[PDB]
Amino acid sequence: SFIEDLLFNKVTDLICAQKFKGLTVLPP
Amino acid sequence: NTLVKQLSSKFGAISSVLNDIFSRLDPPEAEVQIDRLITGRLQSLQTY
Amino acid sequence: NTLVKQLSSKFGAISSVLNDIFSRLDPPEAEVQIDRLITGRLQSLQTY
Amino acid sequence: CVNLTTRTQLPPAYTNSFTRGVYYPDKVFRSSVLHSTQDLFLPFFSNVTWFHVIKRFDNPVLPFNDGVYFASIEKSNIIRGWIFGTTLDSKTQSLLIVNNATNVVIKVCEFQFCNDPFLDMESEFRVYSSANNCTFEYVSQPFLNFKNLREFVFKNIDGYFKIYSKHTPIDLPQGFSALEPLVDLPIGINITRFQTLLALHRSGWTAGAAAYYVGYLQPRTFLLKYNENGTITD
Amino acid sequence: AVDCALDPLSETKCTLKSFTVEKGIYQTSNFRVQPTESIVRFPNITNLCPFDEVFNATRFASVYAWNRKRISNCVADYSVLYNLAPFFTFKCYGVSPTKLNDLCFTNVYADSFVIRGDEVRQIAPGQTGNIADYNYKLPDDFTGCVIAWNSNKLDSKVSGNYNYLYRLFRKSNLKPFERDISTEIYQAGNKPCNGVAGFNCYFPLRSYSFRPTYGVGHQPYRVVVLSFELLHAPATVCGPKKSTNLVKNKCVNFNFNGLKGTGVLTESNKKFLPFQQFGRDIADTTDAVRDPQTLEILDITPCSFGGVSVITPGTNTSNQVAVLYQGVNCTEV
Repeated sequence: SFIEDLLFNKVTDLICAQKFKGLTVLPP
Repeated sequence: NTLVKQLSSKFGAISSVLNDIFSRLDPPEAEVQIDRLITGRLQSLQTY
Repeated sequence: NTLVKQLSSKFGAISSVLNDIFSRLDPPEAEVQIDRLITGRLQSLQTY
Repeated sequence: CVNLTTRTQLPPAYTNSFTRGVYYPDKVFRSSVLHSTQDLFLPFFSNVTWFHVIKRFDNPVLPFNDGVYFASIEKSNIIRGWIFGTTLDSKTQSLLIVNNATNVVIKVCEFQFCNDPFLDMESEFRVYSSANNCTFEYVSQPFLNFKNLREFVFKNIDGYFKIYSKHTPIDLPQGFSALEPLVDLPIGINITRFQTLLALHRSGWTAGAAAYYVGYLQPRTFLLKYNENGTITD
Repeated sequence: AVDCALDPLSETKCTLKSFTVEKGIYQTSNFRVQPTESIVRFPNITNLCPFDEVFNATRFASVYAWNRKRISNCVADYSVLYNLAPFFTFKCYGVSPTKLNDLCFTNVYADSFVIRGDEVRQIAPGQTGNIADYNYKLPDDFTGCVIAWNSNKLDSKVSGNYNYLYRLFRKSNLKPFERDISTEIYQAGNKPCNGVAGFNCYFPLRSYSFRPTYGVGHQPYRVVVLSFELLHAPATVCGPKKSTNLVKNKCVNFNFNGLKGTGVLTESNKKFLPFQQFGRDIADTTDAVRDPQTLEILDITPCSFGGVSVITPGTNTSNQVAVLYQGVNCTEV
């Protein structure tokens, strides 16, 4: 919806550096 | 980010990296430095 | 009260007071004693 | 050498430095990173001593407390070299840097100068009267209103003499200019005082005006920004 | 019994510490790629540097005027520093005196002198006494070696030797690696001594007067101290290691000028400039290196790794499993 799109847009190399140390993020 | 940045600490050892510690000291003596580093890193990860 | 009281324990060193440790004996073992005290006090702060 | 009593007493000018005297402190590459360092730097917005030379002769003797930031605004290359030492005689070692016609020469040993040393288009090079055996010598490629701004930083620590340099084409101006390391020397001397060197030629005749600024370094903590390349931008 | 490396179900059982596994998804372990080759890169310097005349010298200097020599741009060999004498003392702080043949140093410093027999223990970090505070002082972060050996047969003479001197009286303790050659008289009293001997006016030098007759704990000893500086630099000096051709685009283990690691080396696009040797990253680890035989920059990247999970129903129903590799596009397993 319109409001959902606005809310989604409102909220937003380091990842590779963290991954090379052994810390990962899992998907929902 | 702070967990990543903790890796540069020395914790009283002679260096912050392991390979140079293992490439400069005999096995009888490197154990203390390795133990210090391991204990520090374990404590940091547990706190996280 | 317990945080304050934790300041008067040796943690395995010769004495709690550090100037006596520095004056009595040489730096090579004074470093170990200082490291012991620092680790103990940091652990107490973390628990608090 | 001759003695003259025509000098006019006048204190050197005092000016201020805004954001000058930033140099690379380590030999390691970093890209797009904010870093913190603790080293001998030049405090921001600090007063520095300004001498103007055109007649009037201004080559005083200045201390060497911890380090020197030497800046020169000039045209036609009047300022030539540098003398460093403790007592400036044959009783102690002295370091000497002179820019040749197409080379630079650096040497550390005993020397002898007059009370007011000077340099006499160059055909005659007579700055020192005597020179005993010298320990370290070095020869290299030349280091090169007013149209030239040259910045140099001289340090002496850990038994090493460090020279950092930077040049720019253009009362110092604003802006930021990092200084790349130039030379390291394994000398190991006492070093307490220094004195500059300018070139004069007999010649209606017009004398090029030059100005140079002296500032002193202190231990400070800085926060430096490295951009996408290895360039310090702030 | 269960073999923990036969099939994924056995690995799951070995991780869970049970012989029955129920329905679910379990995280077993991680997968890596092992190295295949090995390379070593050292500088091409082949000449030697002065060690014979440092030890095989005629006359060493006094304690207060200890001799200092700088060693650089050579290839160091320490095998020759074994047969100095039948018995000698060799103590290294910061390094072990057996592994210093495959280490690269920036600059070597050698300090040589001669010491009273029982004062050898005083050349050490953080020790007080007579020569450790008035003649020769060492820092508390020392990284080097100390060698001491007997010199009775060479130094002591029957006729009398008085060419060796030390200092006993001084205002304040010396800064580490600082020398004094002053001869100005001591001023214990309140009145000037006008450069003449007398009470409270003592000449701050003393003699040894070694004779072949004193006890075993009093003869002169010859002492040499080696100081290193293990930091980041062009690495002027280091020892006898044979080089090998470098490989690229393959997970191998490498030894670049003393830095050991494992990974993949790739051509670099970083904008290095003359004085920059290597580089770092956000986490303060080495990312780029410069080969000290071709002056080109290479990037280091650890070879592939990831996580493995096992999806199975209960062991009561079936023994079939499925394998999930996390975060990898399996066209490039």
